[PDB]
Amino acid sequence: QEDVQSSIVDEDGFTLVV
Amino acid sequence: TATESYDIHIARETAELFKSNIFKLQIDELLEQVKLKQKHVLKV
Amino acid sequence: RGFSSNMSHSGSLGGFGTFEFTILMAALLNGGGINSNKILLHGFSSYQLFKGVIKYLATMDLCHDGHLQFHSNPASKYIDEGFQTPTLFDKSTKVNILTKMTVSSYQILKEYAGETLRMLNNVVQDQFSNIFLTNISRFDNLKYDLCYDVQLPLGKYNNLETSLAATFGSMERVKFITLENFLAHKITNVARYALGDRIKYIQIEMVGQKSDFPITKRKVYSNTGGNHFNFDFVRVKLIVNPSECDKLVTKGPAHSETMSTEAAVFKNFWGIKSSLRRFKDGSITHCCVWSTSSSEPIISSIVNFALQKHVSKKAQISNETIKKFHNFLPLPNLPSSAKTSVLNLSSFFNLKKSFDDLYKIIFQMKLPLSVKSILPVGSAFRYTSLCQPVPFAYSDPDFFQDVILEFETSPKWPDEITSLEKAKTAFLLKIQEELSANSSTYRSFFSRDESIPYNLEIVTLNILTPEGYGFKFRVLTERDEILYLRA
Amino acid sequence: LRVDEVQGKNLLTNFHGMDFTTDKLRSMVRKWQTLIEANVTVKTSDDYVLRIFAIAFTRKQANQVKRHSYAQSSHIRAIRKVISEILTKEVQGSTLAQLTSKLIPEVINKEIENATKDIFPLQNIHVRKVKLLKQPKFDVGALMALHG
Amino acid sequence: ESSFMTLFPKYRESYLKTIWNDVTRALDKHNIACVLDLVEGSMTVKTTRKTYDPAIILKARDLIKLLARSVPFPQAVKILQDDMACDVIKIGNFVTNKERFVKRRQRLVGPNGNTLKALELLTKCYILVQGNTVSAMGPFKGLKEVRRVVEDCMKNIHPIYHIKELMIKRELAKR
Amino acid sequence: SQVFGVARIYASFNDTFVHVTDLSGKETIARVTGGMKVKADRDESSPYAAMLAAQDVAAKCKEVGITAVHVKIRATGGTRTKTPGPGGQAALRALARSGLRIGRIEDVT
RNA sequence: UUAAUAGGGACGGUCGGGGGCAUCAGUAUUCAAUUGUCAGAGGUGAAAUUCUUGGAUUUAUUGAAGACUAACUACUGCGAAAGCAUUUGCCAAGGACGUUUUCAUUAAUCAAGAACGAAUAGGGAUCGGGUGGUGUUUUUUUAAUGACCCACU
Repeated sequence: QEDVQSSIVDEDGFTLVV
Repeated sequence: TATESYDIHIARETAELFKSNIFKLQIDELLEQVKLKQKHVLKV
Repeated sequence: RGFSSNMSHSGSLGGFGTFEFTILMAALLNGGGINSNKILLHGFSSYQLFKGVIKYLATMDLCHDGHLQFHSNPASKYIDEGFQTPTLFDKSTKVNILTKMTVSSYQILKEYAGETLRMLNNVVQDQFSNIFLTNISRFDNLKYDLCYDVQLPLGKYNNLETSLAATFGSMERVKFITLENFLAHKITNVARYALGDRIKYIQIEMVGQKSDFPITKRKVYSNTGGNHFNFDFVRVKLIVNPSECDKLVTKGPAHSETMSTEAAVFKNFWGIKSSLRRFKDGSITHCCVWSTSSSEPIISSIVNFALQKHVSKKAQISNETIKKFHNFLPLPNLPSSAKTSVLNLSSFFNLKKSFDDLYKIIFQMKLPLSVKSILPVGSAFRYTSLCQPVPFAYSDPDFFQDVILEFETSPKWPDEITSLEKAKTAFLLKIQEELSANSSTYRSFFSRDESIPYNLEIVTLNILTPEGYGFKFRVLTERDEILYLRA
Repeated sequence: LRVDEVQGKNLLTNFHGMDFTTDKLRSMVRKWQTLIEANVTVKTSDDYVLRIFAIAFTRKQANQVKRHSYAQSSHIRAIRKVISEILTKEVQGSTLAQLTSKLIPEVINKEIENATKDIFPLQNIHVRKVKLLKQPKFDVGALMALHG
Repeated sequence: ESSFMTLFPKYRESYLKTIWNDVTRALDKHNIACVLDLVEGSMTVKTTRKTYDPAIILKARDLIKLLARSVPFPQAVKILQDDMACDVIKIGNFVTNKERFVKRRQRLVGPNGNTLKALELLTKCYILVQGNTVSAMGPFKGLKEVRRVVEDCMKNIHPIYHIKELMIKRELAKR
Repeated sequence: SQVFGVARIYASFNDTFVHVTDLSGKETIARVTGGMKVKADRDESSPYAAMLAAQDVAAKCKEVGITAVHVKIRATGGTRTKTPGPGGQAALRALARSGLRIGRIEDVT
């Protein structure tokens, strides 16, 4: 649970910015 | 007065200038299509 | 539009041509208003002048509610009194210009004047090819709604007192000079009083009429159509009112103590079809009660009885084409379906009533997620199902109607499409548990939906009512488009 | 209710407006809380124009220590705004036959609650009033769709 | 059928918590239903199917409105009688200044509650001023006089014309 | 089961008003008020005269055919005394004792 | 030569029934019209004044007007006071808090004169801000704003 999915969707936002 | 009907005329020309111009070019093209030639007129 | 200066009183479409157009606009350049104000100016463009003519023809009546006064030798003055005839009256020459026009030709001319005026008021789409480059009078089946083929074998003149139901004596030769003028006027009156508000407009056509004949003859001689008069047959062309055409009861005068004039014209006009009825509001009226048909409208029967009663016993009215177009409709397995009119949608209404009986029961069930919407998107809800909805006829593919189902906006919807559609599935399992729990008259099961590519987990809820109809339920959420555009 | 078309001791009627009791709006306004109201005017599918109302009251929670628990007056600028788009997405589609049917189980009030929860939750919220002003035309034929 | 309900502040809460039994005793004499909500802080009276005369629920409304503004209960139970008329006077919407509101409230009650009690002798009424309200029970013309004097006291009209005026009117009725 | 209307008692000061109307409300029936049946000008809102006028209104009600009714009580309100009169109870008591039917009444102050 | 718990200035998230301008909702009152209806209606301690069968009162409908934001509304918040409570938008402005930003005593108090106005140190509560959280909740939605509560200032 949470922390890992927040890391993955954190990487998804990393793809959202650039 | 003349200024009031002048404003009505300019406002109405503003209201119909679009289809007046495009429909006017349609008038030029269609009257270019349906025009009689003069040599047939002298012929009759 | 087939409009010309030719005599429309002979059963043609005309009376108003280019010459009457130029007299009309030339009269508009010398007034035209009610208080003799000028409608058109000499400094206008041809769109402004022509638009003023179409606006005058669309807005100002010259037949019933007014006429136009003008001077050929002084301002044009519109008068609000009509002579029950298309009236365009010169004072200098005392000539009514529109004498060649009939009443229906002027009402149809005003109708095309209003259609054309609305097309000139369109500022989005182009109507140039519509107004000036489209032929509507090439085919009457496109121009008109109905066309009745009327055969009239009238023979000679001395046969007319035996073949015409009316009397063509001296006075009809005085006012109505020919046979075809009193014929078109008479059939126009019988058909106009016969239908009334079931239609909107009508033209009567003498098919096969001629205006040319050689120098070796005195007049046009003919023998075709069973008579020696200048037509083959008579076509009845009809512009149909959609709101009042297929009603069961042709309305007549109200029944009172003393018989009025209109009740004598009514009962004289219908005879055995003239009757009395208490309406729904309790009014006792003279009327006519008819029967609808899925093969033909009532209008053919009214024109048939009116022309075979009041014009000629030898008339042969035929329109089998519209009978074919009604007959190629798939006749649904319903009681009195053959005696059901084409505009009736009562089976769709019964599916709507059974759907609302379903809607009240399902829409008030208790759930962990409250239903946002139960929205029908079926073809039978937009009345386009190719087969009309028959109870218990499940073999048709338009039987199960699709219904959109929406729950409350809640974060209980997962972030993966298979578990999302399986959550919709388990929600439909709770719906089926309540439905089979307490509404066992409604039958139900589950099916797959694989018409959407690569989403094999869509499960539709199929419900069969004791009214004999079936629905498939599908669920739409707000997480859907996020996952699809996400994908 | 609004009276439209009769047939011989058989008179249909149309919706005219939603009303609320006296006592309860005199009852629901408690001391030491925050009163929030809203309205908008909008055109529907057929061009019925209605001014809807919306009233909103704040609740207290479990284990609250203080006695008042008001809002912060910038939440209220947000919550009045948040409600406003929820009102417009509901309306202008599939009029009173479905719209009044949405009003009866107060699904829309729960939809308000589904969005308001991220700011400050609330209590009883109702719409409490609706009115009609701009019905276009009679339309007896579509009025007979509700009739059987 | 009919459901009348009102609220209460939380300092009255313990008192009504102690006497709600006698509330539903004087209330059960008239065959009415009632519930007490703690988390709302409300009292709700509702009619039963076994009621004799329904109109008393209006009185019951006033009665729980009497408990809405902290009226003592043996004084409050007079409203169920026939010859009783009551009045809650809301005095909030007159002055924006809280200072002048204290000036006119303290001016109304007078020093030591004398002048207020004077009204309770001049109108022969029970008057219990609760914050932004003024409680009045008793005769009907007495309620006309109390509402007249209070609604003239929230303005700049000095009440000595009312004490002296009803002082005249009491002695003229003696004669 | 019954025919229904609204009675709409307007209990004001110095007189109390009643007018039993139809369910639409625009059509009134048998209005006659309390001050009519007394000539003293002081007891126009008394409960004793309120019982007399409401008995007469209940008399003319069943004489037409109306058998059941609701009521909407109404004090003066607005900027006024906001409180129902004495005979507003006595109007409601006299018609209920007459034998009419009552259900779900409300306030329109 | 420092950068005062002297003063002043800058920025950030803000805060306010703070001001100026604009827009809008609500019912009430009065008046006019239409409908049902038809001898009384206002008023006082009663008297008296007032209205009325061209129908008074009331009912239901519509328009108009000016006025205001009823419960919540507090020993709360703002303004130097005079004063400031409908939605929404614009326009500057203000303080506090935060700050490892800037000048450097530029300061404090007051006749004359100006404008506006009739003319000692704890206890508890609460407002605004900030910070910490072996904290909760909204979270079957990945996250996360927000509220809540403990503690500090």
